[PDB]
Amino acid sequence: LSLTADQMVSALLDAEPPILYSESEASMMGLLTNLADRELVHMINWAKRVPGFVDLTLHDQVHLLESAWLEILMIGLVWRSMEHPGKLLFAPNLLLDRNQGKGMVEIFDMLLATSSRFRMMNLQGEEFVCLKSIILLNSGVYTFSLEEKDHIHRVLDKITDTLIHLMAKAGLTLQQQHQRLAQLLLILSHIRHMSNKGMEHLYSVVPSYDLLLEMLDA
Amino acid sequence: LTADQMVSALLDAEPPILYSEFSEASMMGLLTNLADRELVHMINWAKRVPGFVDLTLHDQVHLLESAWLEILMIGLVWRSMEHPGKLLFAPNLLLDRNQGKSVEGMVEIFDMLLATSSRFRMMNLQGEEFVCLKSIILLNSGVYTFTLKSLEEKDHIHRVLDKITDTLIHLMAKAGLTLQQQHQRLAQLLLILSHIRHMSNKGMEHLYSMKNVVPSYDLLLEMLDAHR
Ligand SMILES: CCN1CC[C@H](Oc2ccc([C@@H]3c4ccc(O)cc4CC4(CC4)N3C(=O)c3ccccc3)cc2)C1
Ligand SMILES: CCN1CC[C@H](Oc2ccc([C@@H]3c4ccc(O)cc4CC4(CC4)N3C(=O)c3ccccc3)cc2)C1
Repeated sequence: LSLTADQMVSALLDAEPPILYSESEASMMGLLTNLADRELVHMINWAKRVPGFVDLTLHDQVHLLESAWLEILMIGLVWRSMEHPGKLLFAPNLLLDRNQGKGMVEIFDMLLATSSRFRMMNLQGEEFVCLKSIILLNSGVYTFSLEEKDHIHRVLDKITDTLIHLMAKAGLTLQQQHQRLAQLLLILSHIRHMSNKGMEHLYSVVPSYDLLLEMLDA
Repeated sequence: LTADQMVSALLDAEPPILYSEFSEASMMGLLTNLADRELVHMINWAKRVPGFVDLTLHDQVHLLESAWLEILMIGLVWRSMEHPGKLLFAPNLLLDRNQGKSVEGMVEIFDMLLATSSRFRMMNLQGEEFVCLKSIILLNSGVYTFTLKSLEEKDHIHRVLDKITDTLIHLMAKAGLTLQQQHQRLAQLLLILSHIRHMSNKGMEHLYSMKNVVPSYDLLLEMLDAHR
């Protein structure tokens, strides 16, 4: 909460998790499930390095991860796929196009369109890691103590300050800084929608509290 | 449009507060009837949101198909803002969460609505901010799920969303917030739109679990597609 915007960016950039590799349709879904399961462990490690996260109770950290993990998996997929129009880069050895998706193809198309939007806004890495932290802190805050929510709101305020700082350094006018901040946060409501539809697809499943708690390694 | 002209147009577009036409058995019937009547006024409101009628009728329908439940829910939260623990579906239909326990799955959504109302209250959300947020929902909700014409439409929607951002900022500056406070408040408002998107998805699931579940394409087209 005392970190400068430069130090917040550096912390987030240093916390970035690694890109993992993948290990017919049936084998395709098994591969994707296994990849997501391995990514989750790295996601927990990443979350523990987001400044402010571990000041929350363990119970609240678990709730935030429960609400956010699918959104975080999807935004990372969208980021990896930016430079690959029309395809989704699940892993460096697992690049799929829309035809391989043929309720899969509707979510596949939403993800491709998000990656398209990122590509047209020329989303930067520094902006991406702030967006990912906002998903972690924002997604479960409405659905939980009041001190905990205050702390989460103070951290979100710091990430907003950091996003604005990055845009100012890139030379954006104040008007362009506000407009870009808004454009980026409006994409998060589309990522929320995808995660909701993504969950509906998966149930047609979630990591348990105990599993998340164990990976947090109190 | 200037920011002040944008606010004025949105305030003048605001639909009226409707009334319900009581027992737990009749509750879903009253709510359905109320929402059906609200949808008609929502259509008239959307046509008055600057830039909306520049779109094709097809795209207008698609935005309303994406956004209509979010828009009903945000109005409900706004009407309930000053009534802690209650949802003011209508001035004569004010429910608490024990009344939501009647239908399976209802209390979960009721609690999400109550938490949003509580958040609006904690932020002291102003009416001018509210109408901006509702217009953002209409323009943003269906834009990621829409070809030369499509590119032109998306560019136009993003330009109108940028104008509403400038309007939100102007409202906060004219009220004397600092630049830091302006950016922080803008972010806090827009992040609430993710929760509203979440509530609308859970709500749609709830509506299908009961099962005329949504306004059809042609119904929306019919109401949007007016003659002269
Ligand atoms: C941790 C929870 N359990 C373990 C995993 C199970 O959930 C899963 C979670 C994620 C996926 C993949 C996956 C993998 C890696 C990634 O980076 C991202 C994704 C994205 C994603 C979610 C949309 N997905 C799909 O397949 C998909 C993509 C396009 C259209 C339709 C579907 C599979 C299963 C339960
Ligand atoms: C236009 C479509 N038809 C309309 C009827 C069908 O959709 C409907 C749309 C809305 C509702 C109400 C309703 C009414 C007015 C309002 O301002 C807001 C709402 C909100 C709401 C949606 C969550 N709701 C519920 O009951 C509810 C409230 C609390 C918890 C769980 C459920 C009923 C039915 C198809």
